[PDB]
Amino acid sequence: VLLTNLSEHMPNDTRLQTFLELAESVLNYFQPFLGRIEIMGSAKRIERVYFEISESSRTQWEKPQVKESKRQFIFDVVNEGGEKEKMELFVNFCEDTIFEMQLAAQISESSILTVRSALFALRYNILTLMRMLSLKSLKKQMKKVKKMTVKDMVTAFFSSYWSIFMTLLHFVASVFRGFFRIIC
Amino acid sequence: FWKKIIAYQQKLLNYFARNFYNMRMLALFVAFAINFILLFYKVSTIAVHYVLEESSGYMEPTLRILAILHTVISFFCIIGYYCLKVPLVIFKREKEVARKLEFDGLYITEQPSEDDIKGQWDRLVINTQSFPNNYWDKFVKRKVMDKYGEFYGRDRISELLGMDKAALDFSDAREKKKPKKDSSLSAVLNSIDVKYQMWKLGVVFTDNSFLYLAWYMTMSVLGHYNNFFFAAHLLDIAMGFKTLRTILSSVTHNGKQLVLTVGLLAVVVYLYTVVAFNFFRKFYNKSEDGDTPDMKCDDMLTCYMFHMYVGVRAGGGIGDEIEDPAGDEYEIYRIIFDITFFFFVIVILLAIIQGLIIDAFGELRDQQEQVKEDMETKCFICGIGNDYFDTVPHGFETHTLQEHNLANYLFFLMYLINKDETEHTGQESYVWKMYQERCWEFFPAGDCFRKQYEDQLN
Amino acid sequence: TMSVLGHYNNFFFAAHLLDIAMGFKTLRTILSSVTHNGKQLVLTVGLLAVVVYLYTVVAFNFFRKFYNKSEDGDTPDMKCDDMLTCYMFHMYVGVRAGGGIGDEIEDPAGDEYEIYRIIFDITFFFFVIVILLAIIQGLIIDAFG
Amino acid sequence: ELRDQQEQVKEDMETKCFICGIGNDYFDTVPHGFETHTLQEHNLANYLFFLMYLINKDETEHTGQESYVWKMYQERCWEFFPAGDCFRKQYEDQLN
Ligand SMILES: Nc1ncnc2c1ncn2[C@@H]1O[C@H](COP(=O)(O)OP(=O)(O)OP(=O)(O)O)[C@@H](O)[C@H]1O
Ligand SMILES: Nc1ncnc2c1ncn2[C@@H]1O[C@H](COP(=O)(O)OP(=O)(O)OP(=O)(O)O)[C@@H](O)[C@H]1O
Ligand SMILES: [Zn+2]
Ligand SMILES: [Zn+2]
Repeated sequence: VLLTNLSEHMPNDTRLQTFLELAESVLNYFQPFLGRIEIMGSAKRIERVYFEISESSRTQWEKPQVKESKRQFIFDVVNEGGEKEKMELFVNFCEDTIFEMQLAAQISESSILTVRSALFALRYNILTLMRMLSLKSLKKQMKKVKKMTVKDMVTAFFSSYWSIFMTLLHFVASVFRGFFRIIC
Repeated sequence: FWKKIIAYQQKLLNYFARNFYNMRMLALFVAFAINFILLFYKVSTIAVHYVLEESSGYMEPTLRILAILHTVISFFCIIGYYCLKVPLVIFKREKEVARKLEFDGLYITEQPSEDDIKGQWDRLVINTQSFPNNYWDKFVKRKVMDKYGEFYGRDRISELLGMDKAALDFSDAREKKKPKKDSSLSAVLNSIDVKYQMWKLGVVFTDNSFLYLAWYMTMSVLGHYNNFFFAAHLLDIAMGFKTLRTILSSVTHNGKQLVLTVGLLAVVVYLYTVVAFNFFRKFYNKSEDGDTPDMKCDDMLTCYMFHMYVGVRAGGGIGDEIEDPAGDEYEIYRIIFDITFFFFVIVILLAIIQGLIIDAFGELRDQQEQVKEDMETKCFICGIGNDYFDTVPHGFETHTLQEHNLANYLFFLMYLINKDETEHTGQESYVWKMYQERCWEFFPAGDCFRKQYEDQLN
Repeated sequence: TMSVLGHYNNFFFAAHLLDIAMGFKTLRTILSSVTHNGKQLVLTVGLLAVVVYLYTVVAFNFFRKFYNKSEDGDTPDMKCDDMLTCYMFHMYVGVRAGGGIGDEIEDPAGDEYEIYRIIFDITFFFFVIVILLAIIQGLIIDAFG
Repeated sequence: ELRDQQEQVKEDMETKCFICGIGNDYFDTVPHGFETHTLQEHNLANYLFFLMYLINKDETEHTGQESYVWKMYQERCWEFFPAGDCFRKQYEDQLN
């Protein structure tokens, strides 16, 4: 807190910056717990105040229902709100939120299989499509390509994508059968 | 030999990729022609014989030729997709995996959630020697090696990333010289990376558009067995014409709200059916003959189906379709029943659907207006308002078309990527390093040349 | 030309009442709601025809027995034995019907396809009678806005 | 009307700070200035945490600033909330 105050009140000090690099680890550790607000102080001047935020307070504030309460309060104050009572309504909301977060803290006590089946179907069906290259069955294709035919080229080109589409059909069928077995 | 086979294969790939969209519209035109011919299709007579009835008699060869042509065009559209859109999908996936490896440690620091099929499937591509096949950054493995090798372990990082460091060291050191002959067919076959092709095929199969095109081809094939299976291809008009996109968006903008409204309608109708089944059973005789009464509310399921099917579709509610309540001890109760059913179901809920569609229209129009207003009033890059630049005549447009053009920023990224790293100047090297570390501070935010040199320029 | 033809047939003078739109600019702003999204309205009608054609395909392939429109048992007037006749029946009668095609076709009780035909009628009512006419409603109101 | 109310809430929260009420452009003169201001300097969550800390802290252990804010809070005087002013606006020339 001391170093943060010094750095933020002397922003152009090279020596202070070097001290900040020397103290980076401690500042990084205490960054979540360090609070920072601005108030109009007794000297008719805007003063920046540093305080401590607790881990329990942070967790209870990040609880989803507290976030819903915050959103509802913001909606209300923006729509049916006047600037006279904005800071009064905000303080009331803060008090209620503090009480409910303390209550939550004190009451606090100290698809996977479908995805796996789909992945298995992918693995198996792709392995079937690749066994033709794995088996080294290219002797047959080599025998057809002893002599060039543009018709042979076109036939092989279309056959490759046709085999890919058939493999996709098998994959879809496998996924459907697996999903039926799961839901059964 | 091979240098010409591969060349002609590439020529065919390029042709199909170029004509993917033309073949995409041709498939819709042929589908419309087939479905127009199918309007002259008659039942002929104990098996019923579906017969194409026409005076000319030539529409049957026309139908078979059109069906065969539609199947061929569907296959060619699948090929065109594989030639044109699949590379973009693979590039995006490879980029995302690389970024999550480098800046997130998706397979070093923390592991996938086992609920992300994409995350689990992307585990395979890491070990492949053909990684960034499409993504430009070929040094992602080296970047991850430098970032996490000294802390998480050099050997296990190398094993995860599929790098042979010992072989690399031997190659850098003294090594024998070995030729490489690409003409060998065994070499051609063993060159391909099986595991990377497996991962790519998995990504393609999980791609939604490829699945839709496969469904299109399957329906086209089934159309030969039954010609009325060609009617499913008329559902392609929504994707074919973006003019139907904006009409259907009104329905799909609040589709969840519409589904919930239908569910609420079913719940309200179920409550009304409960009330009728408990108190107004005598009034649900639907048979006019006195011999056999057809009671529609003696069973809960039958009464609920009667309500949902007949009363909701009825203009005045269930009271339009159930008996008259005059001269009964529950006359006032049943009048309240019918009036409330008409008001809540026929009027209010259908009004909710009306309002949802109209509000979707209005919201989409407001979003378009907001986009136009933002682009007309503030610069995309710096974010400064139009008035400051407009102090000089045409200043905003000069700034947004010469100084801070997003097209110019895209062209700079292309030029910097396609330029050799050794040839980079000082500014280019600075921007390149920040881009490689994903630091977007070089983008001018809140400042510009005119604002920095305001007094010197003027 | 219409004024000249009116002498030969006096009812040709009724086409001149179409001139009120241009004569009164107050009707300009009412008709602009229709004409602001005229292309969208035409596309909505085309989509309605496509959806009704799909429903007619389904009925022609599975629900032909229910389209007898003649009350006399002597001669059945089958409205879906032909694809064109079934499509015209749908577009003309079912769309104009308040509850859909189920208001005008036979009752499905006591049949093996009862649930399928109930789904057919309910979906027809929801998509055609409710949603699409709602799209036209929204187009006109959005043009006003 | 409900959609317009939600849009208005979003627009207000995106264009002006909740506490001081100063527009986003003034802070945005510095890159990311508005977001830095609304997430570090004038965070309503930070203001709530300060109230919790000041309530849970012993009154004897209060510092000068804490005692000042505590007295104003007990008298329900919200003048300490910065309205129309901030650290950056007060020290505009000194900071930059
Ligand atoms: N960084 C920017 N780059 C380009 N235009 C910008 C930028 N910032 C704001 N604009 C504004 O965006 C508008 C240009 O729109 P845009 O280039 O997206 O397409 P368009 O004008 O709708 O037409 P087209 O598709 O033919 O290019 C102009 O009004 C321009 O002032
Ligand atoms: N005093 C303030 N404190 C916090 N945010 C503020 C303040 N003034 C304006 N904002 C703006 O409000 C937005 C933050 O919204 P908010 O914290 O209410 O929740 P959110 O972003 O909708 O999401 P979440 O519920 O996850 O926190 C930012 O755009 C921020 O600039
Ligand atoms: Zn700019
Ligand atoms: Zn503020």
